[PDB]
Amino acid sequence: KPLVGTGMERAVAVDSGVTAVAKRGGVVQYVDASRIVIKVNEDEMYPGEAGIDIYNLTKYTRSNQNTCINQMPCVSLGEPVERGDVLADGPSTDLGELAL
Amino acid sequence: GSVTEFLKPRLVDIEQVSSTHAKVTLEPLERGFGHTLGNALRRILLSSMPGCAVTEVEIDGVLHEYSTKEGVQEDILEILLNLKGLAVRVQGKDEVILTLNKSGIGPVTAADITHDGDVEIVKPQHVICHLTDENASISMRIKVQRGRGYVPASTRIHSEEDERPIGRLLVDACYSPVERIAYNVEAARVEQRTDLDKLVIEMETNGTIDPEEAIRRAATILAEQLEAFVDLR
Amino acid sequence: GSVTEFLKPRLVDIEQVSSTHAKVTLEPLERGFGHTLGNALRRILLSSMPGCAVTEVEIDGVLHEYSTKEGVQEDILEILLNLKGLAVRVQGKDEVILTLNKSGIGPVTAADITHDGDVEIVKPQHVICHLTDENASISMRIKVQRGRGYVPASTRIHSEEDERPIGRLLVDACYSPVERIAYNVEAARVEQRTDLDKLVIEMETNGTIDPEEAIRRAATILAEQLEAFVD
Amino acid sequence: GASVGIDDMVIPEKKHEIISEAEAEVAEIQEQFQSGLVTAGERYNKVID
Amino acid sequence: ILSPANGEPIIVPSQDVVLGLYYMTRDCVNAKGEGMVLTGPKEAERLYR
Amino acid sequence: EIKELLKLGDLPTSGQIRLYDGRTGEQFERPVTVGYMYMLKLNHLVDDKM
Repeated sequence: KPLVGTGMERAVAVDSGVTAVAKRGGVVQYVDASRIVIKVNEDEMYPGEAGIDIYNLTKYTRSNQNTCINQMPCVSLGEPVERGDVLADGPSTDLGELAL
Repeated sequence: GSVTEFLKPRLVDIEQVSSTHAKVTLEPLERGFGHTLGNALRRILLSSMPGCAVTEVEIDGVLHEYSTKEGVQEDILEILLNLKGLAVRVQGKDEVILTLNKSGIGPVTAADITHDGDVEIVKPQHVICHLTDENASISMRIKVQRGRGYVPASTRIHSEEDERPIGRLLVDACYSPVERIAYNVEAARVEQRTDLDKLVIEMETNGTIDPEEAIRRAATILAEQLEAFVDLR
Repeated sequence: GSVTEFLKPRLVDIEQVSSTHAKVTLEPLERGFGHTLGNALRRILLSSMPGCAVTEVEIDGVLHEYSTKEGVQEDILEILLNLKGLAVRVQGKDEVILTLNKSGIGPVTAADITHDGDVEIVKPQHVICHLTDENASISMRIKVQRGRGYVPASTRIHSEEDERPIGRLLVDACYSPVERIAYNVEAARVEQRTDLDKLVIEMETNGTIDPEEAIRRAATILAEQLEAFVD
Repeated sequence: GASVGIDDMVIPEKKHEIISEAEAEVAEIQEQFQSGLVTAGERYNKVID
Repeated sequence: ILSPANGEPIIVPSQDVVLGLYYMTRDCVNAKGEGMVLTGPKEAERLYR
Repeated sequence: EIKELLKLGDLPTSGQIRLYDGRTGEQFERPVTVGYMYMLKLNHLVDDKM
């Protein structure tokens, strides 16, 4: 992360699709380098639904400029999350902040 | 008479602030001898100190280090990077194979490495990886050697006489065991010369080398190098 | 291969453009070792080599540094410069007084110094002063002592109790018999790796000792200092 | 070992008073133009000068 | 060594050499060792080093 | 504000400290401006240009 920043890094990282943003709040039922399974909260759960969200991170995929696209999980097992919270940092991203 | 002769410097005491930080005190010294000897020792210690480092890593379930394993929170590349910073002390040989076996939820650290008689772990609780799946078993084979300086992968892969089987990941070796050296020359009160000086060297290392042994090795290396100038054809 | 073994400079050559000026080239050396060796040798040669040099000058008829003597056309400071430029080799004693007295038209050389039988003059033809007056006599005493390093007269102005009588002018030290010591590190190419350093050392002694002898003495001094941590 | 620092570029202590007097003169010229004594072009040239 | 366009020299120090020479060839007022007399450039180099 | 933040830690308020030459060890004549700066690596690889 940049030691001296402007505070716009979080907005750029969140708005861009490189990072993984939780759709609904809940707890991290299962965390892994490849996939993340999060159990949504009771209130946010739709009727007649299992109640889990699966995010499949893209690992070591080529870009248009022959670079590497890597997503690393940023949450631990059992850590509660809310809507709009970053789950996995994308390329050049540190804890939801742009890291060029 | 007195001007022709020189006083003999000597190590007076060794201070061990922590397992890594240490202080070495040398006295007595002349006016300008300290600023020369301490600088030479600092330059020698930063580059020419032998130490042990990890070279090759073998994982049963991993073909190439650019992939991922089920049950581990970090990538194989992250695991290799963590293993690069591992500090071990090996005596009697320069080639040791260690086996790590772990299973169950929780962090996997250097304490899980099987303990042998020769190789010892300076930092037992050095975090290596994390297992986030109950039914996840991780087995690793770690190859450690002894050397000097920093040897990148590009120079080491030059020796391709024997083909490396797929799954033997190569990591950069940082054999240097000394991270920070800071010398300071101040006044010393011995007898009533009122002109002697003493040198204090603060050493910040990985804990795999004795500061006295490091100082002795550096002095021996400098003496061996200066033998050529002493001879002078 | 082994961590204990180290590269040593086997190509060692000496070029002698003169009896005083010499250049020693050593190759190859470990990466960065040449800089440490050159710096240590330069510092030892500059401020750690014992030698004999003039400490103070007593002049008859002149009582202050800014005073002027009609007999000698050159000023007092020029005479002091010429006297301090002389190199004297002294053995068997530390401090020695040399009395000189010349009364004649022409230059004054170091060969006119009274031979005490112990000290030696490397350059008897060194010019000391020039006097134009016919009936003029230049007589003085030179105190030469053995010490180490450079001790400028500003630092030696303390403890004036030994120089209380007037006429004892302080002169620059120049005890160390090393002038124009330079070290340079260049790239050396042997086998595959060429990060090794080649060291070039330029020396210009005052004539008392050979530059190679002075380098050997400095290396011996460093080894004797470092013997405390050996094996 | 020359280097550039934030305090190396010293700012004169009399700059603020020069700016204050210049802006006071500018305001006086503007109010005089508002009085109609000096046209727009002349007051603009005077302000520039 | 000389530019054919005008004849002026083309090999001139630009950024760091001129700064080093300017710093070296500068005179202070109360610098260390001021007022002494040296026998030549070699003595000056020995003193500075 | 920057000076106050520097004074909060054990650092000089001027922002310039005194270093020593690595090769020689002699003191630097003047203090230099040393700090932490964000550096970016451009997409111009030298091995891709030869």
